[PDB]
Amino acid sequence: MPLAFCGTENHSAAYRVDQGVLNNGCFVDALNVVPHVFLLFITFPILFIGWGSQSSKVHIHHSTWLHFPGHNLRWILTFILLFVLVCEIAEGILSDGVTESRHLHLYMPAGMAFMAAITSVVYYHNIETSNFPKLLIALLIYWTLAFITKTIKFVKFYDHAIGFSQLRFCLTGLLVILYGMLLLVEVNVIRVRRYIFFKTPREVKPPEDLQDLGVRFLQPFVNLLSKGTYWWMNAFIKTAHKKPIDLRAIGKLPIAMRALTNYQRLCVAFDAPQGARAIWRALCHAFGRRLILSSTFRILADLLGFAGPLCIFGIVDHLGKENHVFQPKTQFLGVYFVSSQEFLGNAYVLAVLLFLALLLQRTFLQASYYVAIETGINLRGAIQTKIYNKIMHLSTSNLSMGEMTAGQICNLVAIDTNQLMWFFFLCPNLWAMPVQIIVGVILLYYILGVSALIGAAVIILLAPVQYFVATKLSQAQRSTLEHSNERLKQTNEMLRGMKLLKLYAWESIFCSRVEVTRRKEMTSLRAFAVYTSISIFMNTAIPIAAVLITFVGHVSFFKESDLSPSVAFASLSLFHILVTPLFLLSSVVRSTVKALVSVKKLSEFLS
Amino acid sequence: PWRACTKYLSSAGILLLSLLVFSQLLKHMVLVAIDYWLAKWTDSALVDQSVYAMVFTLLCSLGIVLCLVTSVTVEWTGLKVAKRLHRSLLNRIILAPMRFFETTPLGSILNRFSSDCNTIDQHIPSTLECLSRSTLLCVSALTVISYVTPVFLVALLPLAVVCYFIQKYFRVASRDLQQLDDTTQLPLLSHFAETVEGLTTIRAFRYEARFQQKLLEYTDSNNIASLFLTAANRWLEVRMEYIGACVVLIAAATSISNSLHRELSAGLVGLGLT
Amino acid sequence: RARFVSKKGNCNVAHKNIRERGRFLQDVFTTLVDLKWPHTLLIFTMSFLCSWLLFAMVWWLIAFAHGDLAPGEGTNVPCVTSIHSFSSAFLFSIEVQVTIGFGGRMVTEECPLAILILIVQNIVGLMINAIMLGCIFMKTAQAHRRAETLIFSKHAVITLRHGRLCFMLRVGDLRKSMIISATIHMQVVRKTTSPEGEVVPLHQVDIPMENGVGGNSIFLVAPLIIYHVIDSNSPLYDLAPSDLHHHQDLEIIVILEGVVETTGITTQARTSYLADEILWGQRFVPIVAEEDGRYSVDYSKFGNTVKVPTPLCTARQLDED
Amino acid sequence: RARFVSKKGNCNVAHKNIRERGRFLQDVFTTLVDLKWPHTLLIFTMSFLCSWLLFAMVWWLIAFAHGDLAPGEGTNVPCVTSIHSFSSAFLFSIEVQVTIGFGGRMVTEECPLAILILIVQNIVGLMINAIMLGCIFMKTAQAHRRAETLIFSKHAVITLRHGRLCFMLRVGDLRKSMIISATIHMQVVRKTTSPEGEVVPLHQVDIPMENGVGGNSIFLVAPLIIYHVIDSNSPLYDLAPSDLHHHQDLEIIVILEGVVETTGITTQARTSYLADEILWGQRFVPIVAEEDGRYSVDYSKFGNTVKVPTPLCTARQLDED
Ligand SMILES: CCCCC/C=C/C/C=C\C/C=C/C/C=C/CCCC(=O)O[C@H](COC(=O)CCCCCCCCCCCCCCCCC)COP(=O)(O)O[C@@H]1[C@H](O)[C@H](O)[C@@H](OP(=O)(O)O)[C@H](OP(=O)(O)O)[C@H]1O
Ligand SMILES: CCCCC/C=C/C/C=C\C/C=C/C/C=C/CCCC(=O)O[C@H](COC(=O)CCCCCCCCCCCCCCCCC)COP(=O)(O)O[C@@H]1[C@H](O)[C@H](O)[C@@H](OP(=O)(O)O)[C@H](OP(=O)(O)O)[C@H]1O
Ligand SMILES: CCCCC/C=C/C/C=C\C/C=C/C/C=C\CCCC(=O)O[C@H](COC(=O)CCCCCCCCCCCCCCCCC)COP(=O)(O)O[C@@H]1[C@H](O)[C@H](O)[C@@H](OP(=O)(O)O)[C@H](OP(=O)(O)O)[C@H]1O
Ligand SMILES: *[C@@H]1O[C@H](CO)[C@@H](O)[C@H](O)[C@H]1NC(C)=O
Ligand SMILES: [K+]
Ligand SMILES: [K+]
Ligand SMILES: [K+]
Ligand SMILES: [K+]
Repeated sequence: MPLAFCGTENHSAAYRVDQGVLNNGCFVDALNVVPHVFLLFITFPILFIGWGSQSSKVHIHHSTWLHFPGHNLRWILTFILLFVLVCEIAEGILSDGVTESRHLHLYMPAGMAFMAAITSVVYYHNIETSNFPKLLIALLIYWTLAFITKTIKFVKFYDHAIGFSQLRFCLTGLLVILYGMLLLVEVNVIRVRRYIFFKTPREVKPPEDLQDLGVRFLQPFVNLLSKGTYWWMNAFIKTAHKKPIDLRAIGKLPIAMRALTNYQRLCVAFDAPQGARAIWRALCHAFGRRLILSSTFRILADLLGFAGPLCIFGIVDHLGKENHVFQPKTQFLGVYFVSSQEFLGNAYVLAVLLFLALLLQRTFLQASYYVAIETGINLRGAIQTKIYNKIMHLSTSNLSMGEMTAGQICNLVAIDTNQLMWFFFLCPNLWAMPVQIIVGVILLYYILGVSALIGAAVIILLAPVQYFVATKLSQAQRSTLEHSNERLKQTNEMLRGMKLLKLYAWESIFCSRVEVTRRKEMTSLRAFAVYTSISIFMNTAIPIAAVLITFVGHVSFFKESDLSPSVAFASLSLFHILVTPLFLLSSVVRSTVKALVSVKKLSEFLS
Repeated sequence: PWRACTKYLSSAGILLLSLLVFSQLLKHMVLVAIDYWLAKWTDSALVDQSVYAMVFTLLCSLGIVLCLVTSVTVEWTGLKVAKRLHRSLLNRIILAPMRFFETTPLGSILNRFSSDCNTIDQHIPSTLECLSRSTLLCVSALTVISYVTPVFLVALLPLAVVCYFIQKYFRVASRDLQQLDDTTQLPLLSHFAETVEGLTTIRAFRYEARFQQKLLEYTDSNNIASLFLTAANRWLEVRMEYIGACVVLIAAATSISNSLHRELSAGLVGLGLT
Repeated sequence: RARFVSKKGNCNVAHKNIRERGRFLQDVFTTLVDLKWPHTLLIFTMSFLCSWLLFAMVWWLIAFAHGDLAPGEGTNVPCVTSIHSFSSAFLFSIEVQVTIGFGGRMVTEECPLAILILIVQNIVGLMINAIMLGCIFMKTAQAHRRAETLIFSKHAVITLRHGRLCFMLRVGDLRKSMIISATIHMQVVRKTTSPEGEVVPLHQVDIPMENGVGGNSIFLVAPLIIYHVIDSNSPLYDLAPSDLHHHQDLEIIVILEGVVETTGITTQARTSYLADEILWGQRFVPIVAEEDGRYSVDYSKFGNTVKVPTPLCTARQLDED
Repeated sequence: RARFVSKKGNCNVAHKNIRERGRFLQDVFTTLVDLKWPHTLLIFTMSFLCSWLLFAMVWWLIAFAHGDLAPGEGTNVPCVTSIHSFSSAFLFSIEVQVTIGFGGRMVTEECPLAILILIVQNIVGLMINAIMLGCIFMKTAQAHRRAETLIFSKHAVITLRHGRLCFMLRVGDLRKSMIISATIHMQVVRKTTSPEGEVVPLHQVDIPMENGVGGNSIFLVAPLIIYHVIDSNSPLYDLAPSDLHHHQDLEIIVILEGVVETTGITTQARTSYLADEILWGQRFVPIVAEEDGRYSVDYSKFGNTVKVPTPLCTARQLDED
């Protein structure tokens, strides 16, 4: 039984092409390899000739590039395409293992589609960087061929009464959609960036920025993948080890977010009084269309967070069940089809799906962080411009004193606008916490029932405790600062003058009350320290209590069946990914009230 | 870096420092056992201390109490070493030569006496405690995977090597970015300090356009340092997450193979994956 | 420092920030021949191997569509005889394209599409055969390797000849064959600032060599002394022996271009003499003798120089006496 | 207006009313190689395909005349074995001419005419194989495509150098390989009327460039500035900055000719600077720098110019002061 594309069953009767070639399942699958080998045989000669040929003495670096229309959509579709093909390869392998012979047509065409899909992304990116809109025809031909050959396979399933119950029917259907949409994207760039059919090759309109302006922060210009992996910074850090950085290598800020363009929109939104309520409306209008983007990534990252425990729950149940019996129980044209329920039954499938689920989740939460921070510092620059404008011109007839208060203004831009900035750093965090919490407890209730409710309730009740000790900790430092300032003031009376204070030999008695001035502050340090230690075992040791109140409660008050490893670890995993997003909840609440004071302070000091 | 950190144990002495090492190491070891017994109990649940497994709960009850005392054991000692550092600096300050004080700027001493000691008091013991539990938990997490499958550790070591290189290139770049962010922080607020005084000497005499635009030079230099520092952190986390996510796939695939290769394991595998 | 041209003729210049990749893509053949040998072998191998695979799938596919892969009974004439699996199709593709034609796997007259592919493969096979075989011979027969047997002196010499200072060097040819239409070009490479303030980092000033009928023409069969007379209009007219130290920013480039007699392709041999590689109080030693009825050239003493009494003044000062 | 030579080197001249078509017919090979690639592929394809068809009919015909096409009984040795229809004859012609030779269809020793055709087809097959394969390699290895990597400046400059106005431009080579025996020719193309009344619509006046040993010879490995000194006998001796507008009828052509080192075939790169493409008060910015031990050329700043103080008077007025 050697390797066979169509499998060696009967007398290799699966190779017969009577009653039409397109009615032979293997031939249609073989026909689907045609687009993929076409893409490899076209792009590889082109990629090698223009990109991989000259090196080590000929540098063709492009420090300027314009994305083709639909760049973001194309990368999104390919990532979906790459994910679906992985499912199709995994689906094929499960069906293939049942038969005595290996049917290569089940996964090899999908496996070779995976290489072509990656190559298309690589081919497109190199073309897109160096314009070459004419070379997009190769992708245009590839998508058309792939769409045609996947439509044929999908149609033949419909003829052979292959419903949505069979997973391979669904995966093929999605590929028709994904190839169809990618075909439209290629048509879209022809319309927007006419380069072949029309006789007017519309001007590329090079970006206003990204010229030789010294811009080194390439985050808003790199491709979508590099935005999610920060690959552009990798080269910058690769040389930062060799040479210390400076304000010159760090370059200039991109035009869209230097300082003024942030303030320019800020004052534009102000057109609508200038009270606290009016301030929030402008900030929401100016920095809301970008803030929701960070929250949306955070929400999706939170949703995929549960994909950890769910895969943990799925893998253990189908692993501890032993049995090891695998049968698709669905054979069409002599080919086994695995149902959707059976597909999510194999441990290997769950492990691979979990691995892909994590990568999307980890990237999304990182993407949520940067967008919030980038928007946060964008507001910080705009706010500082507004504050400076308030102090400067357009502030005629100053009220009295030394401009209200010299000290107040100094800390207003020092430790008050930062609180507003840090509010936007954690603004999605507060919004996304309830969504993760409510789904987390619900999933716990569907795993351990009553016992999970008690374990989740105490963790929820810990949030007021964490805020309660936060106020005590904050007050302790406030009392400490009153004594520390006296200790600092007493010490900083001849400390700077110790060059001449020691000459008079009067420091022998001066450095005798230092302990007294420090003990009055150390006793406040003890109050601050005990509160910190209180928060430690109220945070580090609380997961242990949560596990016990859920575990031993299965018989103390629940009286149910013996817990399985799957339900125990799934709740343990859910608890682990739930306790950690609680410390931020206490912190964001403390930051929320702190920022609310700061914005009120800015609003009242605005006029 | 950290080469001179071999000292500073004198403030912690010997009995106090060893107690923290013994306590901190104990907590992680018990938590490893607590999860291990949970896996064995659940494995034994589906079928001899099988009766209601309160011994494991009792072992879990002492851990939190042992964790409770560890929380203050490392915190109380941190206060005393601050006192000893405060005492040691005070004696040197009194005995500091006047000629050396005159030659030196005598301002760094005041900053070191006040700013550095304040960081040592309220921050360093907390950061060291958090570092100790994190650097120990990962090692413990790098041993439970070995216990569930001694085959995973074959490729675990090369991944940790890549993690070492990534970390080595981040701390160098991040610290320099921290310096620049600290460097650019001073002119921004000092300009505002110069703005509140002599503003009438600026408004009447000058068009004020230069001074306002001069701030934009300060803010831009400040903003770029902030986001470059942010981007370096985001760069670090992503490559760290991908290493972590890759570890999960290797651990899961190896653990599944053993169960299907007649290596038992059973519910013990699910413990390592968490 | 850095050298504009290495002693072996390699040019130490790196081209950076080129933003015209379209030009390289439009010039494909020059790129193909300019590749290093390990890449040329890979491209040569992958050009034929991928061609065989591409048509192997086509031969396999049409045999599938015709039902030839199915062993069900007989009485059916296949498109190509004795094709069973992809390996048979791949072997058949090699036989057709390399024109081996064993005949166990033979095209039959039943499938016009198969005859169509046979026409296409042969036409495509010939074009790939023509370009690749010709390309690898051009790669082999490049004339730059002939320049490895053209040797220059390791040191240049400035000395008095016929009352005027002359920058002399020796160039020889190791091979028995000739360099047809050999030409010598000598240039001075240094940073020169015009009075208007313009600065040229590598201003190449072309200097003449004394030939008697002009210049840029030699008959190189025995090692010649190529020398440039330093006079009022020469760039070296203000060169002093103190200037001949390592860090001077003064480089002399010698270029020898001619048609290789054996091959017929023009070649080019280059060399450079920095400031510290030029000797002031020296003179080349004769290396041409007469043994029996055939002159013998002793290449062992090729670069040897012997000190001679030479004034330590510049060529400008010599005219002023 | 119209351009005599495009910025990319294309010549915008159309030849009209040629009544000597016999000259083109008498020169066939140059026509064959000068065809565009789609025509070259068609001729290459149709040369072999028609050759196979022509002998396919001959093989089919003599098999007909010998009775081989008739399946009546056996005991008769055919001219060529296993030939039944024209498709069999066509397949046999491909096997013989491309020298595949499967052997299912084989020449036998019964028909001397068949042996005669086998001799004729092989001789004709070799000549077509020799000419066409060699022709398509010459088409591929043309040296004009190498000129696509010889960039010129997009603007010319007329600044002051050494006290005299100089028409300057920059020429560079992107490839690592060299241009052997590179020569630069600069010409002025405009309509000049002699005093006798003769008018030359495109009188090409050849202008020299300063080289120091004559001219028409450069060593192009780094981007050189090629400049012509405007003096009494120069054609630009009466050129004023007011004349550098679009509608002036004044064009400068730069020609770079040399042997491609990689290939061995002489190439030619051309460019033209109209009146409005010449900048008066400008000067090229240096781009050659030294990094470590290797000079680095920054091609991003290739054509950039910086304004410099230059008199607004013609070179004629400069001599008159
Ligand atoms: C019981 C079993 C017994 C076994 C016994 C073993 C038996 C082993 C069997 C047979 C092989 C031994 C064969 C002996 C052959 C000599 C070939 C003669 C042609 C020939 O010239 O090739 C030679 C030798 O290399 C090869 O052999 C390269 C030959 C081409 C390789 C093609 C292989 C195809 C790969 C396909 C495989 C994958 C196919 C996949 C199949 C599956 C598909 C479905 C190439 O060597 P070279 O000298 O020309 O190259 C050097 C070198 O590359 C330097 O880098 C280069 O420096 P630069 O150019 O300056 O940068 C030198 O230049 P210089 O002249 O200035 O110094 C060159 O001189
Ligand atoms: C179940 C079935 C499955 C089917 C799957 C499909 C399977 C499809 C199967 C097989 C074919 C795909 C083959 C893949 C081949 C690559 C060939 C490699 C050789 C090769 O180089 O050919 C390439 C590709 O074109 C062809 O392919 C042309 C190849 C020659 C075509 C000969 C065909 C013979 C026709 C006979 C038919 C009629 C026969 C009648 C029979 C009956 C007789 C009784 C030629 O392309 P090129 O790049 O050299 O040409 C361009 C282009 O022409 C531009 O116009 C030209 O501009 P200019 O020269 O400046 O005017 C460009 O010049 P630049 O360099 O300056 O940019 C050239 O670069
Ligand atoms: C059944 C499955 C069938 C699978 C096989 C398919 C068989 C079917 C076969 C052939 C057809 C599929 C053909 C792909 C289709 C359409 C491509 C059209 C785009 C195109 O025109 O190609 C060229 C690139 O030249 C090459 O590299 C072209 C290089 C050759 C391209 C084909 C490679 C041939 C080898 C492939 C075969 C390999 C076989 C083995 C290798 C044989 C080696 C002899 C365009 O690219 P470009 O860079 O020249 O154009 C740029 C660009 O357009 C700019 O916007 C434009 O303005 P500026 O840059 O500002 O001046 C300029 O335009 P110009 O080109 O006019 O100067 C250029 O700068
Ligand atoms: C062929 O195999 C199928 C199994 O799908 C079954 O009908 C039987 O075993 C064989 N039938 C014939 C007619 O050979
Ligand atoms: K044969
Ligand atoms: K042959
Ligand atoms: K043969
Ligand atoms: K035979």
